[PDB]
Amino acid sequence: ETLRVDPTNDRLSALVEIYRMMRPGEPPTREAAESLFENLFFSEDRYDL
Amino acid sequence: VPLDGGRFATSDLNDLYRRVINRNNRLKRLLDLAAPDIIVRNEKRMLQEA
Amino acid sequence: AAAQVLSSVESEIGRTTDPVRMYMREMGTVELLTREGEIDIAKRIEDGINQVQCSVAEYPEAITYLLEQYDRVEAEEARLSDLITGFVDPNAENSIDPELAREKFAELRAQYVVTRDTIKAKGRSHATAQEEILKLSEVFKQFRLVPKQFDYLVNSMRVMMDRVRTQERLIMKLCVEQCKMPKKNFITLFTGNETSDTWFNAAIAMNKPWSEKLHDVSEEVHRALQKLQQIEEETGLTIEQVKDINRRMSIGEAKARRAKKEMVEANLRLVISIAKKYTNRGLQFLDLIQEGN
Amino acid sequence: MGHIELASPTAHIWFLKSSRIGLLLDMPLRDIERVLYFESYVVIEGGMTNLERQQILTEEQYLDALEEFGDEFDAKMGAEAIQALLKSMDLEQECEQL
Repeated sequence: ETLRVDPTNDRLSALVEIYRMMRPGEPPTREAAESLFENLFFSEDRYDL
Repeated sequence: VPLDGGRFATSDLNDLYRRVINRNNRLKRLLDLAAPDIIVRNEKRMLQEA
Repeated sequence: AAAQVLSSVESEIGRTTDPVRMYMREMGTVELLTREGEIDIAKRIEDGINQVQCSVAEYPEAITYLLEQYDRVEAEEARLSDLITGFVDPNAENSIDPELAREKFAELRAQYVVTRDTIKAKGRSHATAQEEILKLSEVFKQFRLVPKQFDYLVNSMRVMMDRVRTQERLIMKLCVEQCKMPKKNFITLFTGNETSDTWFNAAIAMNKPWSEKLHDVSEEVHRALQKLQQIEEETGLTIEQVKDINRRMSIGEAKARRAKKEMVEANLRLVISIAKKYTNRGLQFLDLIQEGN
Repeated sequence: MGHIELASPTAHIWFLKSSRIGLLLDMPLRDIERVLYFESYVVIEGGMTNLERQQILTEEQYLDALEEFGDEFDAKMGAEAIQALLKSMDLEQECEQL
C-alpha cells in the first residue's frame, strides 16, 4: 500500500525525485540525477561509517 | 573606530551599506554599455538581496 | 527545445529563495557554439560595424570635422599628446610620423573639391556625380578612425536625427493636438512640397472650418518651419537625405547589438569557469560573476 | 543622514514578508515573488481583455500574445512593474465596490 501513493515507476523517474528534492530549482538532466545519488550513500570520499 | 595595535573595529551597518552602493554602481555601469538583459536581470536580483 | 525544461519546472520550482539558482537556471539554456559560431558572427559583428562606416561616409561635414580638428592640432606647432592617438589613423590592410600624414593626406583635398562641382553641376543625385561620391567613400574607410573619436562622428548624426524628429514633433504637438488637423493629409505634403510656405495655405485651401480660424498662430506655425529649415539652412542637405542616414545607420547598429547577444550568451559559463578560481571570500559568489560579465 | 538614488525602484521588505502588498493587491505572496525575481511578466493595463489584469505569464506564452496584439497590450516584469501595479488602481473606487 506504500506503492499506491507513489508518483513514479522506475529508476529513470526515481533519480528525478532525488534530484527534485535534494537540488531544488535546477532543471534536471540524466547524469546529474545519476551522479548525486551515486555520491550520497555510495561515495567513498563523502561517506564513512 | 581605531583599536590599539593597528586593528580596527566596525559595526555591521558599514559593510551592508557597501554591498548596496556597488550594486547601485554596477547597475549604473551596465545601462550605458548596452548590456544584455540577462546580465541586467542578474544585477537586479543582487540588489534585491542587498 | 530547451524552454520546456524551464517552464515545466519553473512551474514547479521548490519555492526557490536563492537568486543564483535563478541565474544558473537561465545561463544553461543557451546552447554552446563550437569553432564556427565565433567566426561567422565575428563577420556579422564586423559587417554591421563597417555597414555604419559606409553610412557615416555619406555625411559631407563629418569628414571635414576630422580634418578641421587635424587642422588645429598639427598647426599649433607642437602636439604629441593623447589627441593624436584617437585621430584618423590609417591602418595597413603607432607613432604618427609627420612625414606620412602629409603625403598620404593630399587625396583628401582632391576628393574634397572635385566632389563639390559634379554634385553642383546638373544633379546631386547624378550618376556621373555618384561615382566620385562613390570614389569619396574609398579613401575614407581606409582612414580607420579610433573608436574614441569615431563615436562622436556617429553621435553628430544622432543629435541631428533628434533635431529633425523634435522639429517633426514640434509640428505635431503644436497643431494636431489643438487645431484638430487629421493626419491623413499632412502625410501627403511631407513628400509633397516640404520646402516653403506653399503647403501652409494649401491645407487651408481645403476649407474645413477648423482651417479658417488660423490667424492667431499665423506667426507660430511657419516660424517652426524656418527653424527646421535652419537644419536645411545650416547643412544644405535635404530632409530625406538625413532620413537615408537615419534609416541607413541603424541597420548597421541593429546588426551589431543583435549579434553580440549571440556572442555573449553562448559563452556565459566560461565566465563562471574562472569565477571559482578566485572564489575566496573577498566579495561574493555573484559579485565576481556580474563583474566578469 | 545620507541618501542614495536607486537605479530601479525596489520593494520594501517589511511591507512584503509580514502581508500589506498582496492583501492590498489581491495576489498571493508567493505569486508576487515570481514577478519580482524576473521570471514572469504581469499585466500593467490590459486595454484588451484577452488577458485579465494581474496575470503570471511565462516567457513561452509571452511571444504568443505579443504577435496577436503588438503594442496594444501592457506587460512588464520586475519590482518596478510591481510599482506600476501599485500605481494603476484607485483607492476610493476600489473601496466603493467592497
